[PDB]
Amino acid sequence: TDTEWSAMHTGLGKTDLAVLRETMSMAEIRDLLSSSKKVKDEISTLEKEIQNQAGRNWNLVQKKSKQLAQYMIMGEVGNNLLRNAHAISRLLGERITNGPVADVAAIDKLITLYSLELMNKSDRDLLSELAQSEVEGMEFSIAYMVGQRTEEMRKAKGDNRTLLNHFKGYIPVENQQGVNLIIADDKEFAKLNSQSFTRIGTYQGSTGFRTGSKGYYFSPVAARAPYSQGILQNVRNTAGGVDIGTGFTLGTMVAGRITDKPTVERITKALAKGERGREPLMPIYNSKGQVVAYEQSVDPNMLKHLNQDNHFAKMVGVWRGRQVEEAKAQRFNDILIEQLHAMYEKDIKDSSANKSQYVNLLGKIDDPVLADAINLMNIETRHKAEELFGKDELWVRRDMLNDALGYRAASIGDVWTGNSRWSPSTLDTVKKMFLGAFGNKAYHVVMNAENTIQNLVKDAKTVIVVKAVVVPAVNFLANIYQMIGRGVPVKDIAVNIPRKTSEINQYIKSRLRQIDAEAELRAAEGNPNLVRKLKTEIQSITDSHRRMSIWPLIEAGEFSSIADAGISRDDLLVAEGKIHEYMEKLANKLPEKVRNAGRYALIAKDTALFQGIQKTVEYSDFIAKAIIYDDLVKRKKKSSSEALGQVTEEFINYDRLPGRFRGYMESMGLMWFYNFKIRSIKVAMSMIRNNPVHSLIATVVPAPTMFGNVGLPIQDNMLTMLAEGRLDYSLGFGQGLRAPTLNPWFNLTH
Amino acid sequence: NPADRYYAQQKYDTISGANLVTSLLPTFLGLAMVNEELRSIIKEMPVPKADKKLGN
Repeated sequence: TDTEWSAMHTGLGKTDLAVLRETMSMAEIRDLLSSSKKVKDEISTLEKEIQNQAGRNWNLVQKKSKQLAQYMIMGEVGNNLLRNAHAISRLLGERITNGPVADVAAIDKLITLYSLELMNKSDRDLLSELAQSEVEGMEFSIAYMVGQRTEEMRKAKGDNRTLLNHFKGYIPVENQQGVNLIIADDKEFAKLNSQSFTRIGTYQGSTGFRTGSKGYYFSPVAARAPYSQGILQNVRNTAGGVDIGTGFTLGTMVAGRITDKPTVERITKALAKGERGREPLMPIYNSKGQVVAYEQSVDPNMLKHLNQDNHFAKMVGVWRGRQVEEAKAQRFNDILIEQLHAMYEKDIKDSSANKSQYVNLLGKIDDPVLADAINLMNIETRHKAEELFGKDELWVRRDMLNDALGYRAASIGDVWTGNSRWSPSTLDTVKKMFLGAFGNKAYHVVMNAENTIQNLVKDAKTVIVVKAVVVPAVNFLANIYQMIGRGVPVKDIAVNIPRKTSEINQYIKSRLRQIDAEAELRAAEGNPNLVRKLKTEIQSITDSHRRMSIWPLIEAGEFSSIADAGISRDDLLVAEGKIHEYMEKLANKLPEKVRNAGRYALIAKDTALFQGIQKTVEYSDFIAKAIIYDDLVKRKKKSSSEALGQVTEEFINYDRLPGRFRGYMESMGLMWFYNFKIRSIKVAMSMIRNNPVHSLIATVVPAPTMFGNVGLPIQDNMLTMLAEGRLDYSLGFGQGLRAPTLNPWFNLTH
Repeated sequence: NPADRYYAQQKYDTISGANLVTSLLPTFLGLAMVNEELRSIIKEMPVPKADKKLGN
């Protein structure tokens, strides 16, 4: 029954019963569950042995072991929580020591026995019957949990930092499809005026850290953007529910993190006197017994609102399905290392003077922030690098490495804390670029920095216009952020967008005079006086296109793929910079019933507004191609044929991908979300071939839009919240300024 | 487990109207015709003597 599966999840899984296999046989394990007298008999003799070894420190060991057992079952977090038997033996944070107080193996067997007695009496009865009538079935399930633990333990012992912070007795648990629980500040959430969130509680926190008023917010079942929930989506390998190398927790949800050195030492001496509050702080311990970070816990009561599922058979399949996937991501990095070694070997062999353009990554690094990230690199990749290059050797090209670290010139904050954002100078540059390219009216509504979009529309027709301008605005901004992260300086884009916009606008107006000139030429069959003027007119304006800086793109045909397909009188507005007024003209051609429908209108694919948006989207990609082509030739020193080859491998044709959704459903914004996703796959694939260093750095050095989740509550970006059709946001302040991740391997598989 | 009792107390408050702090009657009546857990509890309640003639 459904109860037996849930009971087995807490029994075999959450109690870390795989530990007993080290010393007790399978037959002896089953007798423990079927008799409550044996459980109290084993604890009686175990405490006597540990008391002798611990000696004067037996009281502290017993107190910590019981507290950890309470968390393993009821989820309650105490004060100065130690998450495993390795940290309990050293008694971190209580008494200094030069080694383990008692045997780790004996302590581990004691903790799992303490938590076994904490299970409900009704639940323990179910396991007793299964262990006596289902001997064959129960033994296989126990043996399956041994394999899961050994694989998880094989990765934990590699680094000493992750060995002291991993969680004992970890098993995945899945939430309900649709629900979403977040923790956010009360003052900031008030101005959002979201109608899909309700307050179910308040965050008391703790006396160690003082902060503003927070609270819990819950959203009932609905439809969310794809890949935004349901799977872990982390980009770094995990062992025991924590990140490998750093020890930060990722398998569960936390309300925040504190990593600043001056702030950490202020918390440590404040907690010496005492701690009070419903949600204490979990400390992260170093390799020498110091404290390097603090984390804010979550009340276990609020986790009941999520209606989590704890089916034992299903969770094991999810567990093994994630270890296999994480093993492939490590192997991909290993293969990428071999390619980097081959490149270094040939250059040195060709000439001994080529060693002056290589930088040793594992050597001495002068930059302190970069050096710290290298130290916390996964130990599995370090061994592979030392196998080929040699001990403490990793040589990469200097110029290619500099393109991987261009983000930090415009980004501030720490990704691990969860407050990474663009510098204030960068926003003032991007904001002025959007005003020039788009209309002044569109910038005022879409890019308002004080009010959301939904608070500025007070008509049924205006919603149709506003819901259309967003689609090209998001695409325009998503390309700017993507090129900045790939190494393009922010100064090049600022001084080139106004220049390239004028060239495109001039070409459209110049083309209009010569497209109809063919009709004049056909009608000029007669005296050469009209022919002479017509002959000179076409040739005079043709040479104007020859001197254009965008001429090579025009010759290739990509820049003129849709220019010569068709031209409209009202299409001049999109070239001038009147995008907002352009959408109004196409919206007035809709039927009166559809126009007055407000947000319930179902825009058909045959209307003028549907095709008008497609032209604007493809016009925005025209500017992106010009900037990409210029960079690959001016500052990269590549041939003209080389740059054109790369441009054609990063863009797709939108006419081959129509919508394939249900009828009677509003899916105008969801269709464009999938089209943008496909283009991101093509970009990621070309990054691996043309920049091996950036692929390896992206999964080592932390960077904005380079790492996945960090255990904090899920935060959406422009792409995620566009597909849901919501309107309670703005692309100028707070939420909506974040771009999706740029990890090459992550985008390929997720 | 303290969380088991906390959730049940949460459901009792909404039915009693403490959580929702009038349009409260339509919400309760609408909920009584959809929820499969509240209906099971209600069907065991004794019928008032004035409605014994209806037999429902």
